[PDB]
Amino acid sequence: RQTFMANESNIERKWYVIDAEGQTLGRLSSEVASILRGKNKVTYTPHVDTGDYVIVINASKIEFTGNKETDKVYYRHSNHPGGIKSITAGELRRTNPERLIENSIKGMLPSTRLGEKQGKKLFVYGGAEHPHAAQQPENYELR
Amino acid sequence: KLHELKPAEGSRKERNRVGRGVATGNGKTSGRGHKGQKARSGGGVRPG
Amino acid sequence: AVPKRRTSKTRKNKRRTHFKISVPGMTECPNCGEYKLSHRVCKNCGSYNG
Amino acid sequence: MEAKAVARTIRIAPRKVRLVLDLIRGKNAAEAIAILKLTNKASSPVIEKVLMSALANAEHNYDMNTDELVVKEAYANEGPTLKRFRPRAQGRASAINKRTSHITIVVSDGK
Amino acid sequence: MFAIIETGGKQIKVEEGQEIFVEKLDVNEGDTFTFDKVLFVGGDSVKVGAPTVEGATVTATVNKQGRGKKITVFTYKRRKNSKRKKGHRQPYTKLTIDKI
Amino acid sequence: PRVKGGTVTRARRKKTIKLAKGYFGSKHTLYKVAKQQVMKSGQYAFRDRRQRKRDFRKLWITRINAAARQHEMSYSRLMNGLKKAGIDINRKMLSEIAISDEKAFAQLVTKAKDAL
RNA sequence: GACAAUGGUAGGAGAGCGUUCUAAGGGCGUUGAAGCAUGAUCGUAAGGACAUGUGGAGCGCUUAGAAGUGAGAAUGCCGGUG
RNA sequence: UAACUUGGGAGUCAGAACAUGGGUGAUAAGGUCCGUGUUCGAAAGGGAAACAGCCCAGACCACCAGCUAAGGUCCCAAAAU
RNA sequence: ACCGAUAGUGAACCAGUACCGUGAGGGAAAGGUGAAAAGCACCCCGGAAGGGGAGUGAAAUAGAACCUGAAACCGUGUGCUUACAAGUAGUCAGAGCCCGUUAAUGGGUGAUGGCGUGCCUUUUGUAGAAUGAACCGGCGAGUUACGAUUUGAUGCAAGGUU
Repeated sequence: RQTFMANESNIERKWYVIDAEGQTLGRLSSEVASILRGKNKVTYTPHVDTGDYVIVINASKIEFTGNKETDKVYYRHSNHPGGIKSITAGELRRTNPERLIENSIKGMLPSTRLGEKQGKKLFVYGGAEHPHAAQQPENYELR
Repeated sequence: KLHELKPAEGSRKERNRVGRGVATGNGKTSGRGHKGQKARSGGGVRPG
Repeated sequence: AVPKRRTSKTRKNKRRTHFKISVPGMTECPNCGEYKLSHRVCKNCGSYNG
Repeated sequence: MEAKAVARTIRIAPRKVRLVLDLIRGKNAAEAIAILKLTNKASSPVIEKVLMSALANAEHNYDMNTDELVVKEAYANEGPTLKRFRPRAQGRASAINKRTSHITIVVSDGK
Repeated sequence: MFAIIETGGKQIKVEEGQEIFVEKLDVNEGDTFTFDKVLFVGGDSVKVGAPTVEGATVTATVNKQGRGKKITVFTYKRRKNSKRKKGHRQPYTKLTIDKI
Repeated sequence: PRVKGGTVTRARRKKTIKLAKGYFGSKHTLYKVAKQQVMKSGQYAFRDRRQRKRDFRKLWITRINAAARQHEMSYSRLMNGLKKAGIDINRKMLSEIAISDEKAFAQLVTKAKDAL
């Protein structure tokens, strides 16, 4: 029994920034989710948070494929009899580009106590300027 | 001697008791089966 | 409508969180020297001064 | 050191006794007497006598001063139950429990 | 430095001045045992390759021949009146490394 | 002779209650409730003991893959290369050297690529 | 040493644990027996010891014999308490 | 590597699904009755989201050791963006 | 090689008594201070019950509701932990905090991750919304007599045996 385990006293977390110019919504989300969970680190521990912070700029100007502009619908319920609402992906991109990116990424993370916290390290901004300059974010190149 | 008594080998055997737990092998139904005339107390049919 | 299940002692102690009494709200009487109810007389001498 | 007094088999239910007991824990000797004399409960006269009898022991059997005394322990136990009956409708009867309690008070000088 | 040895199925990394636990060996208490199978040698020096290093034994001293903590094995089948209870203690060997 | 019970039933039930120390509510107090939980505990341990080996093997592979991605090569490609050279080092020893001596693991990566 | 076998309901076969009493032999006990509580102890299982508190007068060990010999369920019986 | 004979002791006589050849029904039924196999019954483990009977495969006990079957390798979720 | 107070007569105590029924009739529960009553003189709180000292006794938590005194259940204080969380309540992995044993690769607690729909009965098939149990303790079900057959042991043997 010589397997190493990581705890809160020997974990270093970093900040990265990713630009969403001309990237598919699902393909950008697939790679980003693996960074928040720390799967790219060699000291990965399934019961301890080892991820890194992620900043995504340019929430708008993200491209779909096919007829997803008007054929992709998001439904929700208000827990009232007969109350169901819907909105298309095209409308959601220009009324709220930030919520579109968050939902796609957050649906790729486990729905546990630790998973609900690892998703709190994602920051999405519609424009091209972010107010987190006190940290040391580095540009990230997609694989 | 009265304090070392050994019966003849192979001449004594302990009896079998049924209905004394499931590990013995005859616990619940005591070797009778399920829901029959022969599973009741009072016998089955005549020998003939 | 009988209870469906037995109530455990964890639920019973939780329910009695607010089942309590408090102090009457006594004040010192500057004629008798011992405590008395506010806006009432001193039981030792019957002095509702002021 | 500690002085105590116990009263056994008092015709009061233990659940009702503990309501007044929680108001005197850790109180001053004069404060505890004042609280018990100003509450309109059924067990207030009974508990006060146990406290006043516990202070008398601390002043006679031991050389203490009754101005720095505090209440260190105050609890109620339960005793034997008196089982009565009450006739309900349709010819049957229901049981009635008359419970008793043991009241204890401990006063400590400190140290 | 560190070395990689195998003591039957398993593989373990060792260093000079370290106590290890392995499976039972025929050696008595207090005697000296050597490991003749090394797959990797690391540390400050040049890392040695594989499948096996030509030579490069590892020696250690035997401390005791004990047995592990007892564990209870219990299984049963629902509604079928079947159950079983067993106990198990697994012997081990304690060694302390002194030279590579 | 009349054989009456005593000091046998009580001594056998208190062993079950002792085995249930630390349980929630009545599961550490009542014999009938506590007895059922002990049988479930024994069944769980037998299953989890064999399942414990699969979980730790999947952890080593995850850490090996992450360390191999930094050398522009994949896990399924690295392990194929090692067997060509006959390294014969399991996942447990591969993971430990990939976090202790990051320079030592680089030597093995080069050897795997040489064998294609 | 060498090899081979060991999932299991109804049911068939074998080896064992524990309780009460009796015979013989040999022991313990007011410098403390049975019983009761705790402990991080032992055997492949039913189970067996040791130490400490309470307890105040009886009780184990070996080989044999006998049986009112083992409890979680029967809208079971009696008492106590939620 | 099993078969046969003579003796002691039993249990069983409510079966189910799937593949295949038929009767009946309506080339209906998770329908019903026959022949021939597998599984469940009395079988835990892996796959089919969960799902006795389908696919792979039959648990003496212990290990933080290796290779494979059915099904799989973008994230949940181990393995090829 | 019979029981030892749920046992043994229904009755170990003034039991065919209490109690129930118009009547014939049915029918309980309740044993234990100490060797010796030596059964607490006297002091303090009350109206009393009760309690704290002193004293008798080897022992008074042996104080007459009196030998030991388990469980359910009810209260007081403490070490660790808990108010963003979807729980057959456990098991495997695991930092942090508090202790130190029948001294052994120790004990208590538990931020997080994985797996996981009680037990018995009856059924082709039950997490089943099919049955049973509120909980704890005690009692509660293949036995004996006489014959038949078969297997093992032992004594004698064309004889064996009451």
